[PDB]
Amino acid sequence: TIKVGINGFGRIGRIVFRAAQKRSDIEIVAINDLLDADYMAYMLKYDSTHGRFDGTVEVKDGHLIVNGKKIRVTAERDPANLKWDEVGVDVVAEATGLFLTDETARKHITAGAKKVVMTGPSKDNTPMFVKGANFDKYAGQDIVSNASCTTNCLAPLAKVINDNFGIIEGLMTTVHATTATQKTVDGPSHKDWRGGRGASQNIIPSSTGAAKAVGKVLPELNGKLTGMAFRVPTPNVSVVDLTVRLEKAATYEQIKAAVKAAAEGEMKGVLGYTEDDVVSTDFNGEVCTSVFDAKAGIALNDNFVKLVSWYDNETGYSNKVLDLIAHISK
Amino acid sequence: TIKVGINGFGRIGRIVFRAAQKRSDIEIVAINDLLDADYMAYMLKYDSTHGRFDGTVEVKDGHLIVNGKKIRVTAERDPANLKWDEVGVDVVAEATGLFLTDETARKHITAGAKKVVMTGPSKDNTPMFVKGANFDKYAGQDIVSNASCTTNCLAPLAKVINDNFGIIEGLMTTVHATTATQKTVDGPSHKDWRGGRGASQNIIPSSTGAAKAVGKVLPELNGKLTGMAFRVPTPNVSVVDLTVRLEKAATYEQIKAAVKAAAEGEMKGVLGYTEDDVVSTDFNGEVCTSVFDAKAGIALNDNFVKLVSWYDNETGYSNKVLDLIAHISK
Repeated sequence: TIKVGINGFGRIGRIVFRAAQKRSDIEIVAINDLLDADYMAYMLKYDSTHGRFDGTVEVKDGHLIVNGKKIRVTAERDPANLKWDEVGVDVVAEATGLFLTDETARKHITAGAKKVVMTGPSKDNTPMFVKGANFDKYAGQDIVSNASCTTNCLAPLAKVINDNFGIIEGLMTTVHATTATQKTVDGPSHKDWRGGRGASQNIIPSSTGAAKAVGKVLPELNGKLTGMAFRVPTPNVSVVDLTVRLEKAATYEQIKAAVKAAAEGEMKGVLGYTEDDVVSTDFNGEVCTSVFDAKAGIALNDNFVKLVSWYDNETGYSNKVLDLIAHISK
Repeated sequence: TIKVGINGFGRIGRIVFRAAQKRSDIEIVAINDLLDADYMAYMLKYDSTHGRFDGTVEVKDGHLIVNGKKIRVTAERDPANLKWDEVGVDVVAEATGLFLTDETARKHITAGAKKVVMTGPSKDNTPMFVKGANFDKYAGQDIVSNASCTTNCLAPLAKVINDNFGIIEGLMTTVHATTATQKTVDGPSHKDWRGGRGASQNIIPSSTGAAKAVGKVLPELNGKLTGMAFRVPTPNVSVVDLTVRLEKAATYEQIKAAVKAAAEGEMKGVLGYTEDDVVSTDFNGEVCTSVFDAKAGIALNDNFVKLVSWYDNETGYSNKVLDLIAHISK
């Protein structure tokens, strides 16, 4: 199995840790964060969004024992001190959102680590990989990025719609759930004023680089996409609203049939399809990084349409983070 | 097994149906309400609070096929027409809220059923029974009420404390979650002006017969308790705050010990005990109708203390609704 050491036990670090327990190829052997071992166990035991941990966890010797296995608990501010090799960490899940550049992220490899996977879009040119889109483009790089939860939702569906009718151009909107970066009441958000406003009281316009980033994972789409976000008061689960102009004419019945196909075949597990009357909570715990909502989407005509696809911005992304870890290791 | 027929597919009815599945002594055979089998299936398949139905459901000739078994569906306004014997129903779960009296519930019997269990406090003298409080007081009555969620949470804890230190008197407050009777925005509520104001916008003071009802379920407490509610903006899970005066002085440490005793002792399954830093969501899906929160309680002195216990007003209550069906079938 692959030895993984997570850096940052936030929303992502914790959900990837939970999802890893159900896999046979991966082993989490260490956690680093400025969290006491007993606090780390509490944050893992109870989750407001996903329920109590389906497993056992105990504190011992300053470390944790989860489901019978010992996990190294550290509190290193400087990653280049983590001595990952000592527990045998193969790939480090860089989930602090703080070291999204090769220079910073490499401090992990300097620290006895083999490879590192950013759990967020890189700030430098570090390559991002989205499952169902550009995984087969991996070139043995030791540092990569799993992109963002949104790109993980857009790229897959974009690819299918593109390869089938050609996307002339498109504008994406993501009605996204509240995240740890926001405030409970109007607070300071220097780099983004709207972002510091009361999260539960507002619909907050926000900017995302996920539409553009898709032109990076699916080069054929370079320059054909851009968009924005609206942060709304929900704790988890978001949705993309993709407005596209189609090269090849196509009826809505045809667009569905092609998404469903990719869903049942080539894209199985990454892209999903449904014709039920779903709402956001119906996707809390969703592993498919992109679920196409047939009845929600609408077409003005055969070359201009709006498509809707759901995504548990926590669960899906967290699983695909693990798939990329497996991937670059294989 | 015991044959159950649900009347009213609302929150209590739908969660009763669900919990009923993992049982064995009971079997749901029919469901009545004013919805189409396909709408009934949809409501059952997706729950915003408890997740997707863990099983199989589809429609077969205007009926439902859940987990492979056929569930009789009907949409009758008059209970006396349900012809419950055609499906050999033993007990009826009266979950409409419209038939909490003898002459209204009895219609079920007149329809071919054996006994009825109101899933709410009776409007008349019909006997209420709460697990862990007065089940042994059951005397073959054919129509009974399971009281309410709040009563099912308070009665068990009240009994233990009284039985142990003697309650001279107490006042209770339940910080309760929003329910189907409330409004999304300020709306009509002819018999309760506050209960009509936007649920998600306010902390809404409200009346509860709970406390007093404990005086009926636990006759030794008649006139010793009373209380109110504060409806807050959460979708499920409530908590009782009980301020009481004790006869025999007792330290918290001792109150803890006595409750933990009942917990694994006589009250197992009904009364729970935890010393963890829990919040409401951690009990979403809780079966025990009263989980004592050790750390949250406060004592001014050995004869004046405030005790808090959690309860999932949907899940816990519903489970006990089935426990009383089995009980009254002995």
